[PDB]
Amino acid sequence: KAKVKATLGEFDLRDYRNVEVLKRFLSETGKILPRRRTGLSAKEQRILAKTIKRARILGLLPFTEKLVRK
Amino acid sequence: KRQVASGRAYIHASYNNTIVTITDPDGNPITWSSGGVIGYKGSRKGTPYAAQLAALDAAKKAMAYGMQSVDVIVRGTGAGREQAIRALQASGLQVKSIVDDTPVPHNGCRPKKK
Amino acid sequence: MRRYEVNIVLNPNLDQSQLALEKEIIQRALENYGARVEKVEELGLRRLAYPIAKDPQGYFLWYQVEMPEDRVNDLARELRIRDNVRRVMVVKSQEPFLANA
Amino acid sequence: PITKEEKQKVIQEFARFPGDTGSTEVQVALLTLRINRLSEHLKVHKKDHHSHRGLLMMVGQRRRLLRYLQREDPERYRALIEKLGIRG
Amino acid sequence: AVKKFKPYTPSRRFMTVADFSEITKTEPEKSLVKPLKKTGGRNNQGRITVRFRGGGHKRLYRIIDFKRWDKVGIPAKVAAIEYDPNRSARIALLHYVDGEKRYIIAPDGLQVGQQVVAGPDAPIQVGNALPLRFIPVGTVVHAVELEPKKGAKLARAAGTSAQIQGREGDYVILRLPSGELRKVHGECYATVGAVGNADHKNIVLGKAGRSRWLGRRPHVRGAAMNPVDHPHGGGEGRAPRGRPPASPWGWQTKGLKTRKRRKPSSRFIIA
RNA sequence: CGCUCAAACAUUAAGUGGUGUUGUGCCACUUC
RNA sequence: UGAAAUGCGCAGAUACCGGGAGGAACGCCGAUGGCGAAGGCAGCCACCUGGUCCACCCGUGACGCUGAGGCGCGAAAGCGUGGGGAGCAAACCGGAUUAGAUACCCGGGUAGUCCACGCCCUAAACGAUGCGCGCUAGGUCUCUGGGUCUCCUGGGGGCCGAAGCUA
Repeated sequence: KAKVKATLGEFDLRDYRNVEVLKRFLSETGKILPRRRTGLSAKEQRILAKTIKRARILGLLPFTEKLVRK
Repeated sequence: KRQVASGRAYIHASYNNTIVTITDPDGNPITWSSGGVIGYKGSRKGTPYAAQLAALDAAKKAMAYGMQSVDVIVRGTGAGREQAIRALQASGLQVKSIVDDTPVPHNGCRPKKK
Repeated sequence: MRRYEVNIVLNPNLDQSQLALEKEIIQRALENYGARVEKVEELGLRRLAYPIAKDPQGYFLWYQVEMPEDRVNDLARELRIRDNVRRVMVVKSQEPFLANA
Repeated sequence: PITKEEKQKVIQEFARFPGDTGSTEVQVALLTLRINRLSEHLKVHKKDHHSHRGLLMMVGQRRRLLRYLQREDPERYRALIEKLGIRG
Repeated sequence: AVKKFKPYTPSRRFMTVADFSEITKTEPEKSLVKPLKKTGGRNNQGRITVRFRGGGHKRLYRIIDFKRWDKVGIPAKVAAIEYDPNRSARIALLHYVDGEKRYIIAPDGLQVGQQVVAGPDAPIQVGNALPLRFIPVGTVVHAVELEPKKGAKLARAAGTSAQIQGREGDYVILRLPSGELRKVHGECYATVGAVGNADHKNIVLGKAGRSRWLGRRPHVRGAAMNPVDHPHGGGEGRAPRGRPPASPWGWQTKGLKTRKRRKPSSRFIIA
């Protein structure tokens, strides 16, 4: 389909406060998108996950959303 | 309990039965059906046709309660899964919106010997 | 002496007399264990992502200080006691790692 | 950890000539700080066996360097062993 | 933890005694308003209401500030972790800058020289005493009141404590040194932290004597006696219980509940 | 019709047991 | 559950909403991946800490390698003392199966699994490959560090194969 990273701008992937930004890797499922959807790299991928959970404890990034229509 | 408009049906699909419940927009069971509210016993209850009959039964009694518009939230993985919803189409009850909220742990309690 | 990004959340369902009575206890608290307040932001109430304490709102604070590390724990410890202080997360501050530079 | 500036304090008091950061002196003295630094840690961190591995390794290396520094020039060794209060 | 012994003698290849490394090099109890005479091997009529007592060691009671509210917000620098021969725990002779000196059960985590104090404005900090309303949920806490202005009397044994489960109404829920989830009025005082000498349970008396020094007399078994004395009276060979195991007064002895049905305190306890 | 038994018989290459079914009183394991 | 039965349920169960207690374990990331001497190691936060890698060619100046004995670490089960106990669970009882079923399958179930402290010191403790160093074509995938970089240069994990080795 498309690359998430290739829809945004220049963003520090360590500010666990920019929800709008981070949330875009969260999936309409609440699951930390796999590598082959976000289009990240090794290094990058892990610290992204870092500041993810870091912000999930701040009620900022949803843990899980029951799937929509089915 | 009272005759109301909106609502919400709950598909609990096991593997040796499947159950559901009509419940007011608050979350409290108005009516409910299963594989045994169908008569079929044992394994029969793991059946889609049993599920059709379940949903039909469930929703059926809702329409006797003035029920019309109902949301949907299902859990499990029973052979009557989708079927418990597709019966809820030819039910006359507006499937206002269907949703899946099957329980799934971040992995914690160690599982039975299977 | 090290750089940290202390985080906090507040009970959203309260005024500004008790709220400006609350922030002062984090102040008094910090200065107790030598915390040197730097660039402090405040994003107040916030439509939370999952219900905490049954209220989907939480008044966010955010600090960033230089302080003695061997007491960085006992700073956080202190912070949580207030029953109106819901969330507290101390972390060590770090450089902007770039993404899509 | 060990402050880089209180680390230079070490080389300074052990450098057998400015511009020196390799003399077995500076090396022994070094490991010692790391040793005792690590010794103390494990004192109240007894469970940390992992870390004890190192405590042996840093010691071996120090005991080795001390072998040579004694085997080559004895007089200098005597002065060191005392400054560091070792060999007990 | 505890001092063992080489077996230079039987009843001494098991018997251990606590390492009083916690005691603040102190023997003389504060002769001050602290130690007063103590006695009584049996009840007021010259009778016996508790088999097997006496033979003590001649003891002085140590007055203990349990209420601790008559001195709110008056800081008292700790002075002494003392031995007290009337509890599972040590005592802590504290001194207030008010001059006057008192005594408090020695909690776990008590060094000598803490700025401990009573009252609610006091920091929820080990050794500090305050009403539960101010102590957050989960906080461990000893020497607990039961009804306001009445005094502590819960969790006062070595290493015993109560945890706070939550608030409900004007009461707070405690999981007692037993797991009894009971409500207790908020305005009741406590003492943040658990109790000291927790390491005491692991003692082993060792010999008869040690028992006696305590005052516990030799307790003679039921079936050792005669049909005249005790229900188990058969004594006809090491012979079994007639059934069902029972007290020297007849009441069954295993699993017979005895708390009175309708003590008005039931409505204040769960499980 | 259901229930217990000692045989004739049937299932297997064979054995064993089981069982099937009549008669009677009321697929498993093994082949030196 | 292959079908059931024991089991549980008009004591109002199953399913559902809300509140609380409790324990253990960390979904997605997450992997052909990382680290560790080995055993082994996954929420996150902090502190304490070992090892390790690259660049600079600055420092000492053969101070190295191995290593009987000794010393320490050492999955799991197990053992002592105390705490803890939701889930799982030998043993244990029950249902079925079976000629029999101490088993497979199912319902229930205790020690244990978890914590501290101590002991235990075993193993398909497996790469079934002791360690250190020099030498002998390359291709490709990945992890990681440096370098103006469709490329070289170190380190680590795989596959394929020069030479050679091999029963």
